[PDB]
Amino acid sequence: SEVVSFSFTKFNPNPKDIILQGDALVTSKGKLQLTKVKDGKPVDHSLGRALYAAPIHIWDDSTDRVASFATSFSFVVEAPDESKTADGIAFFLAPPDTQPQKDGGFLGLFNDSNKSIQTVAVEFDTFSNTWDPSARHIGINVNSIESMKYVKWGWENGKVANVYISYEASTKTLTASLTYPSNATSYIVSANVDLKSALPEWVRVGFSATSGLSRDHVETHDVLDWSFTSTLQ
Amino acid sequence: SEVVSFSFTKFNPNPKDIILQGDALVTSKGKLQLTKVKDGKPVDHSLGRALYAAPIHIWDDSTDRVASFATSFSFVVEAPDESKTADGIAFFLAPPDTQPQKDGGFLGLFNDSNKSIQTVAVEFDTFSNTWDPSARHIGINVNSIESMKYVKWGWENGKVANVYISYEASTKTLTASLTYPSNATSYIVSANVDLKSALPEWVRVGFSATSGLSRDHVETHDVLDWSFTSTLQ
Amino acid sequence: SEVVSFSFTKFNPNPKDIILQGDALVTSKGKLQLTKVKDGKPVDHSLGRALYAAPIHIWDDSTDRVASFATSFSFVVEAPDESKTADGIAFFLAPPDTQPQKDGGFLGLFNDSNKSIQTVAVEFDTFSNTWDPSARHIGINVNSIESMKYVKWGWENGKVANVYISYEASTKTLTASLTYPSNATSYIVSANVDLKSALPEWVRVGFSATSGLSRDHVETHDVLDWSFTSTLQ
Amino acid sequence: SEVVSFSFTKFNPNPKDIILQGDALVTSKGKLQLTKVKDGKPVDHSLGRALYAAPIHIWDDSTDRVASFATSFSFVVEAPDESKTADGIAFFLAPPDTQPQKDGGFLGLFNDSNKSIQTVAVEFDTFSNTWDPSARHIGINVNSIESMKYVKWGWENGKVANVYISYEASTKTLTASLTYPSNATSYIVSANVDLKSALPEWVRVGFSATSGLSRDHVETHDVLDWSFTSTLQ
Ligand SMILES: CC(=O)N[C@@H]1[C@@H](O)[C@@H](O)[C@@H](CO)O[C@@H]1O
Ligand SMILES: CC(=O)N[C@@H]1[C@@H](O)[C@@H](O)[C@@H](CO)O[C@@H]1O
Ligand SMILES: CC(=O)N[C@@H]1[C@@H](O)[C@@H](O)[C@@H](CO)O[C@@H]1O
Ligand SMILES: CC(=O)N[C@@H]1[C@@H](O)[C@@H](O)[C@@H](CO)O[C@@H]1O
Ligand SMILES: [Ca+2]
Ligand SMILES: [Ca+2]
Ligand SMILES: [Ca+2]
Ligand SMILES: [Ca+2]
Ligand SMILES: [Mn+2]
Ligand SMILES: [Mn+2]
Ligand SMILES: [Mn+2]
Ligand SMILES: [Mn+2]
Repeated sequence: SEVVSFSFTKFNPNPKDIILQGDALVTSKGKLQLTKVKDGKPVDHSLGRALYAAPIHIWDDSTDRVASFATSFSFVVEAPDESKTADGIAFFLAPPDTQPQKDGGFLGLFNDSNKSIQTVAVEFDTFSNTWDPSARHIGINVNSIESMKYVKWGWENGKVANVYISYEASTKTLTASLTYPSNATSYIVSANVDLKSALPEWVRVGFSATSGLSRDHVETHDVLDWSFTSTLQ
Repeated sequence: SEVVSFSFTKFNPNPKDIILQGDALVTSKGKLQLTKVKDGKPVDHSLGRALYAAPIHIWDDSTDRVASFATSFSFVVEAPDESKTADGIAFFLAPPDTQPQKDGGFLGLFNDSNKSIQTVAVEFDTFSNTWDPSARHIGINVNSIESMKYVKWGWENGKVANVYISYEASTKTLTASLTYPSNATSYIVSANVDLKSALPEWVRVGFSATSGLSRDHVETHDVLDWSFTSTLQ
Repeated sequence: SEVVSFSFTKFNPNPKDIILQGDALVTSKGKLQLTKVKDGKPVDHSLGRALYAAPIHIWDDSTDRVASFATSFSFVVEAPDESKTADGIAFFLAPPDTQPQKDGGFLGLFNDSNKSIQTVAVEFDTFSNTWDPSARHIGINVNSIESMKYVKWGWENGKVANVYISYEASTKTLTASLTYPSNATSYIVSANVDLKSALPEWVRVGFSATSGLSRDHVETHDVLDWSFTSTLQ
Repeated sequence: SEVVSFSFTKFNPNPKDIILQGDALVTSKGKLQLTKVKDGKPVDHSLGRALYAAPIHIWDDSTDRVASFATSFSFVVEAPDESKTADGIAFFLAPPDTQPQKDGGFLGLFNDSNKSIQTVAVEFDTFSNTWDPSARHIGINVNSIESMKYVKWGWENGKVANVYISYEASTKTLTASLTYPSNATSYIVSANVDLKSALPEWVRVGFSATSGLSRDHVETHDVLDWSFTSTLQ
């Protein structure tokens, strides 16, 4: 068997075991700032991703086994105007050499063309695109910006959101939950996801986020902490 | 600091680090059978509880600190008739010397009289009593059979339910979630619970369950696995 | 499988998941004081033991498997006079209902009569009895006060000793090591121990210590911290 | 704080979270073969290293803190002739971009010139060079092929050696132990090592090994398993 685990109470300003992509950076105070902020205000047309350094062995073709994993992180999405927000933040798995994809509604995870890339993600969508449901939502996405399953999400502006995500290999069940401690409000969505068929044997895990493509659709996407463990046997 | 953790993939037929109360027993196959089964059929007027041997330090008066904990267990509730079920199963914390309370709708956790006992529990209620909401539910209960918060629960007869419960001391947030891998269906409920004011410094953690008080309101309450960790600092 | 683990950075003055036996108590500062101290000076004819509350499943007759475990603790032995010391302190496993045995050189673990009790222990002996080697030693003991294997031990008066003990089930190897960080000095002893044949399926783990039987052979036996994990599969 | 941990019961033939350097490879059976083997026989002039993918934060200049870590691995060194062996294998820490250094007696870790590189290592030396003690030894090395402290090591040809290494930041104590389960024989060495002064803030951890520079001084250097955890607070 192979177990791999890591836990940050906060992030290090120059983090060597976190690959920073796009505009992602860690603040002096140890927040993982996924999207751009200038003069303490979020900027549009921004995209940032962060991956853990060590690839995670999620399945093995030789032994035909699949990994079960669990991760918990807290994040904040703040927007100067509650009514106009975009685009969102997501936890995702992708091939180790994964690079930022389309910005805006694609969340830096997906793009177009039949050549849709291997990426499984739990997204926290704050903007209803043409492929979305009408209200803000938490979606389970499998190789597409369109969620296979989702649950309506009462986003709370600027409030800390605690997230727990677990994948049970034995039942191919991916579950994702969000709780705002502020008002003890929760949401959850689960889906049957075959990882072997959606992703390669090894993957990198992390976060991706994008601010909106207009000045009036901006917000922050900061990750405050992160714990993650995966076991393959 | 003090960390305490334990993990059973299944239970041992004669388990010395599990205190069995009432009719609770572990089957040869390693299932924690909370309620009575005779000829493979659940019997009425049954009550069983199971606690971990070692008390858990959840708060300390001297250092004024509170513990954060997390537990995951999978359970099955099977009833010969879908329409008539009772009463339920619950994960709970109570003083170390805790003993079974009222049966039936009280879930072996609570009883009557102003002398209501110290017990915090996440309950999986399958019968609507006079103090319940109308439909089956997952409730957060604080020193009362009446839930402070609850979420409607689409109970699936005989199907495995995976549960994750976490308490974040820093925000006094208790969250409880249920997912049926069978059909990737989920439910979640969270509540602000001050543990210091509801329970003593040390507690025992475990499960409690009761079958209905009539022959036509019977079901099983089996726990298949259990992991639990708590840290106090 | 079944995993069980606990970690104290220090002890709680009134510890509910530590069974205190004999004169053992935890000080206000959180030290596990195994032997008696009066006016800050160790007293003779003292014996104290401490066990973790939850029994540990070390082997299972049905599945014919044995547990692998590992524990680390730091301890101090202080004596007003370097030349005259007694008797020692030990980490040990014994049946769950284990009670203090003979004092003095028997370390509160063993006694006489063909009815020698089931107890495996790693002892830190500070007095050469008739059954001991001549110099102070770390011994692996299997159902006898006489060590099966030992290594000469350069005891450092009043200095912190860090101990790591591990049992590898697959090779029936018990290893015990001591390091004084003060002067980076180390000692180690290992032995082939069949746990199934020496102890029952379930056991309690902990510490035992005794001061000498004369006024001029006194010392303290304090445990400062303790971590312990055991897995059975 | 930041915790990082990983555990392999064995290695994966194409391991993406293990950087393989020099001649190092993983066999079909999952052994980490550090040095070359041709027709099942070890070859001379060989050097192989393996590092974990994710850098480890061992100290932080801003917060002036140091990490405590612990690792356990089992390894085998087999030589066709007991009397003539070389050179050895070592666990080591070095800057993340670390590359193989001199072969032979330098163990792929060190080389010459005042420009001696930052590398701390626990070495299992099977050949007495001009800078070594006379007999085979386990050495603690700090930025030099010459060990600061060592203990004579009774190497057992072809037998499994279990190793436990721990660094206690609070006392700057590095301890390294070896036990042969075959005959319950142990060795240990500890040293006061200031990591902040010997290595940069971030490092990569892993193994390095070299076979001798002559045909009659050859042996294997295989790692069978590996667990490692480090916490910085
Ligand atoms: C395709 C795409 O990303 N569309 C974006 C949408 O996601 C949102 O950010 C909007 C804000 O004005 O700008 C565009 O419409
Ligand atoms: C107070 C109480 O437990 N009432 C019980 C209720 O919980 C349910 O089990 C019912 C089934 O016929 O029997 C009684 O009404
Ligand atoms: C049998 C026995 O415990 N003998 C004790 C010995 O252990 C030591 O404590 C000594 C000190 O004067 O007192 C007695 O001889
Ligand atoms: C400097 C150096 O590595 N010297 C090596 C020594 O380590 C050993 O391998 C020997 C075997 O014949 O070959 C050389 O002397
Ligand atoms: Ca969207
Ligand atoms: Ca009810
Ligand atoms: Ca003695
Ligand atoms: Ca050498
Ligand atoms: Mn979406
Ligand atoms: Mn209820
Ligand atoms: Mn002895
Ligand atoms: Mn050397």
